[PDB]
Amino acid sequence: MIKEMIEDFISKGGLIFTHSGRYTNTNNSCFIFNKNDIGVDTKVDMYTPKSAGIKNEEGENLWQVLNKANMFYRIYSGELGEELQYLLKSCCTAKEDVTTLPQIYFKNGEGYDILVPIGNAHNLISGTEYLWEHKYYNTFTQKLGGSNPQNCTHACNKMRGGFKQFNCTPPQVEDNYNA
Amino acid sequence: MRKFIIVKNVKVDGINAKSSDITVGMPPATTFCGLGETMSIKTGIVVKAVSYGSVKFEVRGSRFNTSVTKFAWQDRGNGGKANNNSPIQPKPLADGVFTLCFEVEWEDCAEVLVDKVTNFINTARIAGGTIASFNKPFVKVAKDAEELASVKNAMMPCYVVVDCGVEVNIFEDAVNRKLQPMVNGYKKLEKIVDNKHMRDKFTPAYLATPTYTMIGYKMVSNVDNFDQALWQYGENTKVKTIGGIYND
Amino acid sequence: KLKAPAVLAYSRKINPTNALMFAVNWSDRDNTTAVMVGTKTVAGTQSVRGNPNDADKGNIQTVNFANLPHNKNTLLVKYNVKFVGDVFKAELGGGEYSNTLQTALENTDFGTLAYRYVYNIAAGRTLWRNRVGAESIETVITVNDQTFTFSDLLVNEFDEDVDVAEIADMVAGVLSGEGFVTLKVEHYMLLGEGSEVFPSQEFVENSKLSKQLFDLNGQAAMHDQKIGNAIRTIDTWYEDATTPIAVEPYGSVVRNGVAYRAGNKTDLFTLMDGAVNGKSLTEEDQMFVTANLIRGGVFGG
Amino acid sequence: KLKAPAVLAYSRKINPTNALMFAVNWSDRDNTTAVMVGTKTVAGTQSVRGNPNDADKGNIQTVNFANLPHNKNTLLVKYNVKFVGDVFKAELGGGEYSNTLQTALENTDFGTLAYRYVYNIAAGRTLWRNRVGAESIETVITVNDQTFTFSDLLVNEFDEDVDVAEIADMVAGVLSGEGFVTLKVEHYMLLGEGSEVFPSQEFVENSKLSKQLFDLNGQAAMHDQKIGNAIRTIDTWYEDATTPIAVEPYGSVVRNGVAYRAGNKTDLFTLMDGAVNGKSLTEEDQMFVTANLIRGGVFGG
Repeated sequence: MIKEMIEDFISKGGLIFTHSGRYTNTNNSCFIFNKNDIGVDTKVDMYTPKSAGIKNEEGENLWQVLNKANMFYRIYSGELGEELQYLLKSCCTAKEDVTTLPQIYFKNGEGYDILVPIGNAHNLISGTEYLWEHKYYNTFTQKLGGSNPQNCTHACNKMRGGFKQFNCTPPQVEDNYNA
Repeated sequence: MRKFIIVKNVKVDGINAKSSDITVGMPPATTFCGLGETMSIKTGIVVKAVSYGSVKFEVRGSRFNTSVTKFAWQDRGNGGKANNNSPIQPKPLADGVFTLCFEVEWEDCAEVLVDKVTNFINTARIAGGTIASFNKPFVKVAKDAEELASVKNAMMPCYVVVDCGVEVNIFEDAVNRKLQPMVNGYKKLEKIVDNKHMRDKFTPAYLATPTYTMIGYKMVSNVDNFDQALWQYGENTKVKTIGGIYND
Repeated sequence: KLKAPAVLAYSRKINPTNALMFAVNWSDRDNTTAVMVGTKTVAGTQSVRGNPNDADKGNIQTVNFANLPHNKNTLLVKYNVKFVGDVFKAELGGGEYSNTLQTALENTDFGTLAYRYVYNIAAGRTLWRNRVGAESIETVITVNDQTFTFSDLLVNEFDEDVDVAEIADMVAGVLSGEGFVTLKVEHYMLLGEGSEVFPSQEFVENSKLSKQLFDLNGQAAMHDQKIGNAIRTIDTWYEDATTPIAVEPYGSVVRNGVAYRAGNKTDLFTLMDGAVNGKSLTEEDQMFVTANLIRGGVFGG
Repeated sequence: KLKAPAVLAYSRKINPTNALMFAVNWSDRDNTTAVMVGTKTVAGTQSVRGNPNDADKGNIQTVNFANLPHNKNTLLVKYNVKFVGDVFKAELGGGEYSNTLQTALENTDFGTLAYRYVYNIAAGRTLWRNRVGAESIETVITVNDQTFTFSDLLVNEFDEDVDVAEIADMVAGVLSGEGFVTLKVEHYMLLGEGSEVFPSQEFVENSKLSKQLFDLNGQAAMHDQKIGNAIRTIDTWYEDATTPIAVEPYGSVVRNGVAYRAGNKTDLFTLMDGAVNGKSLTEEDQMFVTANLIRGGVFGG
């Protein structure tokens, strides 16, 4: 109903994050939480060791709980109490590490700036969900992990549809003609 | 505007197509900006306008799951397991033939600049690529805006990249108008406190994320006015066009 | 104190290009043609160990092939390679640690490295399965507007050669701090008439085909990585196991699944720390530790 | 205990070219013309087993045909064969299993295998069912600038001949450790004026055509493994069934659905295990094993 998932997530080593470099290198363990991304229609991601989770005896899945009625936001308003929000947020501790990340130098008027580009999971989720309903077979696909990909994320495990990559190939100039 | 140097049919090999975690294909213009500022700091000339074109571009592989490179053991954590099936780390590559057209102002000579720019190009990289063969760069002269069309009659044929604008947000607009995204710049989010493993101990460390803009690949003759294809550095680490919104 | 850096990088000193493949006649070398790829079908049984029961089933498959035309007898493999200097200049990480290795190095003989690299290029080790069955293999190399014609053979029984010494000395001088030198490799071979040709493969998620060939606008070509691996096989610096292997830290090739240079006191990072803390070592190992440094890459962890 | 390695790959030794088909007369064999492919349509009833009900419809298809012109009455099938020696070394892996297997081997006779191979080449068995309804055939084979002409009968039931003896001796000599030898063949055929031919067929996905044909730039031809399967059909070395079959582990022919050399005490793998650690083999099995080694493949895993 309300608690059991919450205490199951807390007792086991669960963590919430939105930007991570694991899609580039699996060896990194840097996780940070950003303030700006809180919103009604922003997507998040979670990690637990062994990627076990729990299974309902009646039969339930992780995806459905996020988008049914938004119960945790419905309690966020303060109808039932304010204690549980702090209870949940207290487990979100961020770690910093830059090893095995690219460095890019960028020019800003007079001077330099060093940057480390990172990806967003919400972009992937939105793109896949919006393209999966229009029957647009104009993308590549790729699976992470490799030999043992089920221990990395549930994305390779459960939804076999595949990720969507934009085809940025421009047309070529046909030779032996004016154009 | 006084002097333009043009290099055509530049063969680049083994381009790293994984620009980001979601964008694979044409490299972003931020690498062009970085190479331009590197040329500015190395040669010593301030450059304002940047132009480039696409001639050939082939991605290694097929319609999906293009190419995978076998990576071997290069870390000091091996010795027992380092005898079979090194980790995979999927990263596709590509091949291409491009061209460049740059503006330069210099009045001490006319050919020493060609010498040094050729020397620098001979020892450069293109998004992980490698220059294979290139034509001899040639020089063009321009004076002001009305005669600018002359240059479009000087270096045909190629494609051009033009801005068209976005309405509210691109999540559905990109599919609706069936154009291609591209990373116009980076937006800073927080500051990296640690200064241990950086390549420098004085440059400030910031964390940023890409921002997406709309560009389109068309014919030069189909472009009514050329100023839509100029790139100028803007406020908040952005790049803008001189002509603004496209209109008929 | 003197903690080993977990981040260090070095530039790719040797840059090979995409090898391109052509069909040309032995005596009509003015006119050449490209080799296409095409696609065909095969139908063979299953030869799987320990499966007597499944020997009565067929199997239809589709693969790409490549070979000389009906009337041609010469294979032409041509490409360009570039050697650059700037050694011992870190490109990502390290400002006061590379010099500490430099004051130990510069006692090695770069001439030997250049001799071995040019010998590998000239002999033809860059072509793996193309040399099986060819009676005549020769090359012509044009560098700095001067040309040399090599008919080198006998990759075994290494002997000193004085005809190739000049280019080896030139490039060796180039490595110890200079600009760039470009070499054009134009291997000619006379494998036969209509015989098969072996261009580089690439693997894809299970698709309509089962053996895809590398194509560059309707023409077979070889990957850069394989040529680069051909360039850097000089490692003859252990007491046995002739027919040397490629050079890399923890040097062991997975292709045949051998494990050489294991944790038996012969590695890369195990050396300099014991050299600075204690006495120096033989001249053999400076050779190896600079060889794998010349190849670019990121080292650390 | 000497377990078989994880990977043991052998490269093939008999490489045939990709055959080609032309049309000539019986006296002007100097000039040749090609054989095109084209296309056409067919229509007919649906006659299958135990289906009287669906015999009311007429199915129309489009097929691909091939036949001689109306002014030629001779078929010219030409290709080349290459025998490459240096047997008994695995291409992938193998330092102790392969070496011990070799030391056990090279006690058999290469002359018998070479003789049977050259007889299969000369008898015309490499020419598949175009030979039905043939008046008279001849084979012209050229080696070392020496030509030999055959009008040989008895495709099966290997007899004794002197014309193939020296070629068999040469092949046996080059097969017991040597370089390579090349043969060029010019099979001539007298089907008749306007008769049809039979090149290979493709199995493609659901396209417009219903029976495709193999072609090189629009020219009927045969794959270079049907010829390979025709060359190495010498396996006369089991309990019965003269008119032998090819050489492969778990000796099988899919067109009949019967798999000889099953788990009945005779097999490549069991005999190899006996040879590598145990007693010796008989005359038949040793040469069967080395003949199977002549063909490439993968073993172990």
